[PDB]
Amino acid sequence: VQLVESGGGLVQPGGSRKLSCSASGFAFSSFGMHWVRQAPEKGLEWVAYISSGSGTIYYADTVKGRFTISRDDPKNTLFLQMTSLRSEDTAMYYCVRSIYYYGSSPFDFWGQGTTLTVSSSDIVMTQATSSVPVTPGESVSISCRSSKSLLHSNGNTYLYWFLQRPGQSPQLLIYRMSNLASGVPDRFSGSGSGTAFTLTISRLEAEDVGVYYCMQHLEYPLTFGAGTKLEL
Amino acid sequence: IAQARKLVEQLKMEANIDRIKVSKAAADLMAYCEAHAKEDPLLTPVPASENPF
Amino acid sequence: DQLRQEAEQLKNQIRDARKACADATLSQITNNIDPVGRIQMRTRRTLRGHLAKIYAMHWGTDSRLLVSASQDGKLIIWDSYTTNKVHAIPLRSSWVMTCAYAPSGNYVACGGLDNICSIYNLKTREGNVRVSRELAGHTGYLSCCRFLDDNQIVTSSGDTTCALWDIETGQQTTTFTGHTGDVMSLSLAPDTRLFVSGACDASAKLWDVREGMCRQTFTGHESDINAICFFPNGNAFATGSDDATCRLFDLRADQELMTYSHDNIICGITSVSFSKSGRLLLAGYDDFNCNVWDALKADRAGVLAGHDNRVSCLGVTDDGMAVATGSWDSFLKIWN
Amino acid sequence: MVTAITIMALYSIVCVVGLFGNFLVMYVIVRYTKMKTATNIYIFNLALADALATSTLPFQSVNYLMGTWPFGNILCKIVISIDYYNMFTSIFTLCTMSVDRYIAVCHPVKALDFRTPRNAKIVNVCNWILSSAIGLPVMFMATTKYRQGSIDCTLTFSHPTWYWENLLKICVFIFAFIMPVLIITVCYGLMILRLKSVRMLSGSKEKDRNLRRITRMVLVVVAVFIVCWTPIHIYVIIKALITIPETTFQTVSWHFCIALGYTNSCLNPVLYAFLDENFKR
Amino acid sequence: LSAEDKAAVERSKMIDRNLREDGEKAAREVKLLLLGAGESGKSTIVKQMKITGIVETHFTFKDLHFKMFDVGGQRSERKKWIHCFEGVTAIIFCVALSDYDLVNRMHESMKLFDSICNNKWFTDTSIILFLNKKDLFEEKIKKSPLTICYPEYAGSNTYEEAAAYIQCQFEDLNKRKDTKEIYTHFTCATDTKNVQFVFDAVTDVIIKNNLKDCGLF
Ligand SMILES: CCC(=O)N(c1ccccc1)[C@@]1(C(=O)OC)CCN(CCc2ccccc2)C[C@H]1C
Repeated sequence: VQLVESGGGLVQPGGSRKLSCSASGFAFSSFGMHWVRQAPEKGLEWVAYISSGSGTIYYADTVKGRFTISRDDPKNTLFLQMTSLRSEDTAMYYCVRSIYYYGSSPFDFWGQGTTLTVSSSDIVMTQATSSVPVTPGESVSISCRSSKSLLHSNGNTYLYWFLQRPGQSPQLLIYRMSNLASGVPDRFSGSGSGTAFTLTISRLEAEDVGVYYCMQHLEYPLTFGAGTKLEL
Repeated sequence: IAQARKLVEQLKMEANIDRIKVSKAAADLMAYCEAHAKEDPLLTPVPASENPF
Repeated sequence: DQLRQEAEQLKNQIRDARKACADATLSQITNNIDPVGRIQMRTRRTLRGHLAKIYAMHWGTDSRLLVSASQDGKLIIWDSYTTNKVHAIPLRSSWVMTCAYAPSGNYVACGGLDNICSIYNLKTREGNVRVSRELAGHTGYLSCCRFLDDNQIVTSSGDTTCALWDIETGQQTTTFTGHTGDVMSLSLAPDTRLFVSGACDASAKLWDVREGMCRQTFTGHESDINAICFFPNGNAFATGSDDATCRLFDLRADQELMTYSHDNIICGITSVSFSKSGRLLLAGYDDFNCNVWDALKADRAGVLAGHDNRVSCLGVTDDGMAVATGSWDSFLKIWN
Repeated sequence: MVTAITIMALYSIVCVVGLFGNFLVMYVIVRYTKMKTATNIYIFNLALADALATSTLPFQSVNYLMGTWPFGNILCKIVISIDYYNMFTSIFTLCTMSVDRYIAVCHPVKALDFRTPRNAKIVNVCNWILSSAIGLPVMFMATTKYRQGSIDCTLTFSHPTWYWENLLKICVFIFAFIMPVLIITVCYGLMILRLKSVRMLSGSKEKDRNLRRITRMVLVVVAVFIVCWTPIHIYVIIKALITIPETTFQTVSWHFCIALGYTNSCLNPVLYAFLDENFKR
Repeated sequence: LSAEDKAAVERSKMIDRNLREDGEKAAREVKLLLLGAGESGKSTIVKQMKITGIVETHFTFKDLHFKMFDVGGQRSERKKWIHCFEGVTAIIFCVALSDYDLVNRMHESMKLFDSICNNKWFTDTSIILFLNKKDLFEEKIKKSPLTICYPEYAGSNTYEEAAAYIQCQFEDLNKRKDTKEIYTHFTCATDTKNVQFVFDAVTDVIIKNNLKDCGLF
């Protein structure tokens, strides 16, 4: 599985630029693709999303009209045609993958990201402790409170937990608040209920340093959290 | 031939089975079937609040 | 050939030993229990995605997802609560007469007139269902292959042979050869150590997945046994034949306990399954409708008549919450 | 004298028998057949068009009886647009079924690609919009005019009328009687010419009986179309070309010819549904 | 309602559209069923066309896609899988005419034809009966009389008579001479007209199916 993006660089404000995410290693035509950006020293942020077959497209409230998103299934490429850039769009843009059926793990594989720089009613997740220290072997308990009860009527409480190690892209840890992601060690375990969630780590090990974001997938636009960082 | 001999050995090995009287076996069949009459959503229909279909 | 003289006396000794153990009948014992009354089960879902005639189905241990095979070359994986199709696996040979669902859920299987029931990978990278293995080695159409665990699977083909496979290896670690007619059904015990299988000689057997020796052998039908299903306790199993007669057998007494036959039923059975408790005996007939036999008093409780063609498959969820029937009508009802 | 009540009775009885027929056919299709074949979609569409067409006879009958249009101005446009739209779409689905059978019998290897339920619905909506191309203008040019001592709902055209009012009649005569008669008789003649040389209907006596019954059915449906639609078209052509003196006979003949035009929409279920072989089940 | 299940419903509808699209491609194809007794010329007719349980053989002639299922590789009970091939377009039947004097195998082929002609599934399914090995029948008809397999033969022992006798003995085995047809063709290795004959028979069967569909028949 691979998701590489290209089209980054310095752009004057008000200009335009096209970002291309070229997938290679999976059935691109069956996955709904996302675009997630991250300011230089801020958390993640959702941008756009196309479904399988391009039959459904959503944008955020800051890029509606300015940005337009499109996919090329025969060429395995995902485009984000950006127009009328501002000094706030300076951020690394990630190409995210997401397939939706019963028992799926969306947001599983994240791309690498560009480095775009531009010179000069929703649900709000809240992670209070923005940075806490931690030593190996100790147990950590990250919390994430939502502004709306995520537990749906069908039983699935849509709440995802991501981990962005320093120098890499955020990977999926927990999806729907209870399910471990494939390739994730059994140390992680999500808990909680509606409007009150927690990510407990038992027998912590190295390579767990980074920021932990909590995305809600109850309704668009999807919102991330501030992100709790673990210091050694 | 080996077919008839193998059949005879199989019938012999099928003879040394400790049979259970049909009375006790039928009583056990009725005992397992009665103890689980509550955990059977097909015997007595359940209300639409706990029925997922 | 004087060895056959041993076979006749052996059969008489077998028939006499079980005759001495036939003190009473299951009808006399259950003559003092209240009946189940009329069991009216109406359709809750209709899964319309197949174009040809549906030939098999199997529920998942989650009792929500169910696979289904049909002659149009598709193996769809439904989501029964919402009728959604989770997958649609196109087969390399559209003549598929059986399908299974692994207990965990990471695989399915399906075979047919190609002598191969192939394991498909569900939970994988690349987001597409991919054939894990193609288990070849039989010499006749595959009528049923069921999953012991994620790594083993037992089959039963039209060459009068059942075989235990190893998926990661692809070789029959154990072959059960005792039948005289071709095998037409199969059912694993709850503990997955023994299993019974119909045939076309009106004789169902009882094997061991570890030893491979035919433990017992049951008979009493007049035609080919089409279906089979273990009692939820693991000490009995019903059958279905072309003589329009189901009959509950018994692994302890080594003989049949009762027989479920009706005078106005002349078509053969194609499918048999019990309930969660073990009181109902859902049986699918060629009369286009599935009957419901009270499995202790042998009186017809209800009728499931909602299909426009021969009912070829039948399964009850692992929690007993629903009963799925699949007919040649190409539709896959789900009763409750 | 008092022929008006008899004419209204004729209109009402043909309306009710046609409505009952079409609604029975629609019920059987939506209930039993489930509408999964192209012919079933065509028959359902024809029954719907015929029902919506013949449902306008109550309005015309009470208008001819009471000599007024008390249904207002919106109902006038709706009724007249429904009438024209529905005549056109019913005739077009008749020609569509005829061409469907012609392609099915004379071009089998090419009918394997065009005779699909999706293509059936595609041609259905194509016929609906093509007939809307005429049902919309007549909706736009329909008003409630005021006569000397009565009120009426008719159409209005611009000046000169000698080149605009006869345009509608010429278009109706060409695109709803000449083209349809020609196309259905050509397709059905070619279909029978091909069916005369298939081994399934030429060898034995029973097979010749089947060929004879198929030919009889085709001849009956074409003859019903021609007998039901030709009188009113020739009548309106003569009335537009010759100013026949209006008498007690002209009115009753005109209304009987209109009833003979609507009894085809009333009778189409008998020819296409009630004597359809896979429908008698 | 339908928070993340909207995309699940969309994926279900997408693969449902894919199912509908793949079901129209398999409806414009003509499926046959190549039967025949053992040692027949059925392995040569597959080569006369354009070309381990059953072996499908896909080929196309005059913009018509044929699928021919050879089921001879299953020496099991035909009673238990012969309903899978219900709704097949036609049944090709290879019968070696040069086997009337070998071993009573012609009577075996005759009873096989009677069983898979009066079957409860192939009542309306037409049969395209082929007669392979016509050249060997020519060479062996002058010396080996027809009285071996048919002692009741009342006629000359010539080709034009004995071959027609076999044709009518095979064609006189269906008790439904009004509903189903039996297209006979004394095939050989000559001019490869077998594909044209199969195309003609299949075209007649397709016309009959279309007639049944449009409600005329
Ligand atoms: C040549 C066809 C034709 O023309 N017809 C017609 C249409 C279908 C069947 C038979 C005849 C009409 C005809 O007779 O016109 C001469 C029929 C009458 N409607 C009048 C519509 C109306 C009138 C009063 C009140 C409400 C609605 C016009 C044509 C459609």
